[PDB]
Amino acid sequence: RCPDCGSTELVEDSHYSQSQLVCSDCGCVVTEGVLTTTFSDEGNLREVTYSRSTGENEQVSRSQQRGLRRVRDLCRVLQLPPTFEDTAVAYYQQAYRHSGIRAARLQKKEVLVGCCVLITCRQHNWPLTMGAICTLLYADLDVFSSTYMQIVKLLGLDVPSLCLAELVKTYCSSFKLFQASPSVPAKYVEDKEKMLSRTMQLVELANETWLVTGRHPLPVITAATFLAWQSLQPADRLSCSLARFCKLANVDLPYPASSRLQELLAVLLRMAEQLAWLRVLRLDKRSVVKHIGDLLQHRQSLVRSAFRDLLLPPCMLKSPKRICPVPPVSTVTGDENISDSEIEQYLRTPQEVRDFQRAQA
Amino acid sequence: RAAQFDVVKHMRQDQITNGMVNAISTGNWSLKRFKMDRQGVTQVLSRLS
Amino acid sequence: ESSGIVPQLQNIVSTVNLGCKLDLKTIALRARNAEYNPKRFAAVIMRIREPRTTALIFSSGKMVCTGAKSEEQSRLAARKYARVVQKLGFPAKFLDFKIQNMVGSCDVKFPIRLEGLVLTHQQFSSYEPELFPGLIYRMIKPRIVLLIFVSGKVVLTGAKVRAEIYEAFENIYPILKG
Amino acid sequence: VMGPMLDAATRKPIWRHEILDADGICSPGEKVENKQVLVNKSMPTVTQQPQYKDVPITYKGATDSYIEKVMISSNAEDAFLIKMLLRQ
Amino acid sequence: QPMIYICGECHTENEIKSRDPIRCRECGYRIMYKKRTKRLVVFDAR
Amino acid sequence: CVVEENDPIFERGSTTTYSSFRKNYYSKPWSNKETDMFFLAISMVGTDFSMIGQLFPHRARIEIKNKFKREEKTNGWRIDKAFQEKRPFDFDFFAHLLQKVLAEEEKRKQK
Amino acid sequence: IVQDEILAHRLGLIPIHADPRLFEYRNQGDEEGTEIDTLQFRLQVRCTRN
Amino acid sequence: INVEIKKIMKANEKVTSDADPMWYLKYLNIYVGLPDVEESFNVTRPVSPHECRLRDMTYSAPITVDIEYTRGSQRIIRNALPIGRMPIMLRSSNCVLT
Ligand SMILES: Nc1nc2c(ncn2[C@@H]2O[C@H](COP(=O)(O)OP(=O)(O)OP(=O)(O)O)[C@@H](O)[C@H]2O)c(=O)[nH]1
Ligand SMILES: [Zn+2]
Ligand SMILES: [Zn+2]
Repeated sequence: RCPDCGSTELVEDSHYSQSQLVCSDCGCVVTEGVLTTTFSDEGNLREVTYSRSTGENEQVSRSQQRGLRRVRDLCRVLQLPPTFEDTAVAYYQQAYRHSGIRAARLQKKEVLVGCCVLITCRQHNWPLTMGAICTLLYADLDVFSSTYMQIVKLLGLDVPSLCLAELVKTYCSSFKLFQASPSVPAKYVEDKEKMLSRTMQLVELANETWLVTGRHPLPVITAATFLAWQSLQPADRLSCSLARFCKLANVDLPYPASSRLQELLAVLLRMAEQLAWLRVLRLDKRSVVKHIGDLLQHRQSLVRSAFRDLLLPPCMLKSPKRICPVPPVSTVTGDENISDSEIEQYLRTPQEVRDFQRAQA
Repeated sequence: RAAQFDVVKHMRQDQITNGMVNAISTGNWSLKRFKMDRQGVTQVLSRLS
Repeated sequence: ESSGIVPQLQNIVSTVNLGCKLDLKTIALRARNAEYNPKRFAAVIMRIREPRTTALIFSSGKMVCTGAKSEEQSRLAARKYARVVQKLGFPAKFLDFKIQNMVGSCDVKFPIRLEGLVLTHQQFSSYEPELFPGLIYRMIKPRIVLLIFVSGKVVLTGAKVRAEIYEAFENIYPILKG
Repeated sequence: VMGPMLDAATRKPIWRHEILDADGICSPGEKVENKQVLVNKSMPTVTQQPQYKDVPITYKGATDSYIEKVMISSNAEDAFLIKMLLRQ
Repeated sequence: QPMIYICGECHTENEIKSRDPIRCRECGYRIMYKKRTKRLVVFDAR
Repeated sequence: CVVEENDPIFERGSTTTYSSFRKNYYSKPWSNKETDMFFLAISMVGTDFSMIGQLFPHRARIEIKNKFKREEKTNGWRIDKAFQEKRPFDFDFFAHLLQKVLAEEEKRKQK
Repeated sequence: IVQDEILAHRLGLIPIHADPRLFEYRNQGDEEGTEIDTLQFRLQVRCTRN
Repeated sequence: INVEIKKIMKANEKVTSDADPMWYLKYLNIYVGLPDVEESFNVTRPVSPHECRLRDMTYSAPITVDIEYTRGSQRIIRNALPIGRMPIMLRSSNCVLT
């Protein structure tokens, strides 16, 4: 309030390079002048961080220090920004706060570093498959997933879902069919932008047709990019196989990639049957690759009609007449027991006892 | 551990990048292997004309 | 407006103390269906015709009976195991019996968008298709953990009485339907 | 970036936030006077509800300047870089 | 409120909300300019 | 020094790698006569897997446990009949049957 | 691409064939202008491909 | 970037540790590649000097090298591994302006 009139209309108005909080009613100067360091003071002062001024970094054990150093080393090997590095170290410290993770195994803390890196990567909508992390972390997928579930259940942090398009782009950037290298001839080289757009459309179709839900996404991405590479030039790529494409691209062939490719080809054949000219052509899983483009051109109405006339595993679509048969309720309990004949037939005889002893002698 | 160790897991790719960026931005070059401490090597290109 | 579907309990796990020490060596020696290996595990595995029942008897008198389909069947199996232990020559008793957990299964007969479910109930759900195809939902109502599959089949666990599983299913049905 | 603080008395932005657009960023084509904000930036103070404090980029100049272009880019750190080109 | 921007190479009017990845369709350029205001501005011929 | 003892491998593409989750288990299926003699061994011993694995040298105890669990989950009447019936433990005849099974699998491999 | 101020200066440098004897000087201020002492020239040009 | 870098790589081609003999890391050939930007998600994309000036980033190219080491006495080779980023000079041999 103003000391003269008591008004609360105090505005900060700088009058010719002079900061001043003055009232807007009577113009009474409440406060004037501010003290700010100059260039000489700024250059003479040294920067000290809270990690040292507050007092931390001293009550830390060598194990936690090694964990933090490994987190930083992996974050730098992955060429992730310092913001990602900071978020990763922060999440690692937050997880270490707990005792169950504090006093855990060496592999446990390694997988903890891995999962903290993965959570930091997911929080920024960044694509990063867990396979590369498991490979660069010296761990197995089983224990990795077990410790990941344990730590997420213990913490409860937000786990954003892995976007499909980001992973699609990340995996398409890996293939070397963009620049003509000595090994790969020019016929296999295709257009990066067009192939990526085709793969994106294919994986969106797969996500909308219930193909990626419940199954690994990377095999579907591989099948989609393979179908796009074949459709961009079906003539010279009619004989090429999935294993041949993997060998040419220097990529580890996923196992269910074949099943995902077969399912996607079946969906494309259904879309062809929906279309008029294609259903008259009577194409197949080998001649639909040249018309995949026409399918994706208007896949909306095609998928709509296909759903009008759900996608489940093959083991369930085998005419499930008796779904979850009702078992016969048997609550017969008697009074308290049945008899002692069962106890007698359960008890081991002396002959069998001696036989077991002789066998295990 | 019995798990065989390899360099690819510690091949820090940001070391050289940060070193070059700093040497070109700050302009101060401190080579300890040669005991060379130079300053003012890099200067802002004057775009006055 | 009920859901119209009733789950089916496939496992009932309950602990029960006998109140006396036991000699696992003699228990396994004087029995035909006895499975015990002290260097591997310190529990004797007993089996009876209550559906799929397996008792994990210990030396301290504590035994966990699992595989039953109902609380009454689990109690009957526990009492039969206690009677077998008594006939084996030990002063075993049937005290401190209480249902510890019950795992059941159910089906909704229509697909479910796991991505949409997790985007809608993230704070109560977790979806990691790269590890387990089933989305893991954790409801606080009866403290229940549910595995939801794309096919619609849902497996519930972490309850104490059949009513808890029933009301949890009745509450989660409209969320999955919507 | 917060929107222009409209004055309830006149239902128009105040003299300080007059040059700001609907998104709080000054639009090209207008003139900038002394002690006028260009980006109504607000940053959190925690680093339970976040508490944002305003730190707008005020224009220090004796004469007026005209905004020619306002470029907006996004870096790999999800950081938004906004560059305004003032002309005199 | 629909906020419109222009691309650096495509020069197409793109509508995006707040807190979105700065990108332009049918390309991958990450330079987005703001269109000129519609308000009346007075200039002096001196 | 390594005098051309190993060969370089063109693996581990620097781009990225995926997971497997299935490494070593890779069990081997059973047969009709093998299931019959397995039910016989069950009726003869019980449920103690240690002795069953000791008497089955060519099949793992983990595989035996998996088979027993599968039988308990699918065919309960067969396990009930096996527990109803009993046979005194035989060693020489059991070794003879083991040799017969070895000869049978050898003939199968020949086929 | 031409700056607004440069364009305004170039336009101000353009002469007008109007007879000045028929007009008068604008008073102090009055930016709206009056019909007696103001002339309005519109310029609207939209370039497009042929 | 064409001869001196290769000479330095040849001078420092082999590096090994005293402990655990028979272990080494041999570089075969180092490459500089074309100027790229690490903006995209693990994807490279050509970037222009003007775009770099606008976005306040560095105009460098990813330094890649091929190497061979011994993990468990089994020689494992890598044909392309990034190790750094060398700021590319404008109007150079590998620059986009030339
Ligand atoms: N107008 C002006 N020009 C300067 C100034 N300082 C340096 N220059 C110009 O650029 C040069 C030297 O800049 P430096 O003194 O090397 O900058 P610096 O001192 O290295 O910065 P520090 O490393 O912190 O000391 C001279 O050749 C000058 O032509 C300055 O303060 N004003
Ligand atoms: Zn006042
Ligand atoms: Zn564009």
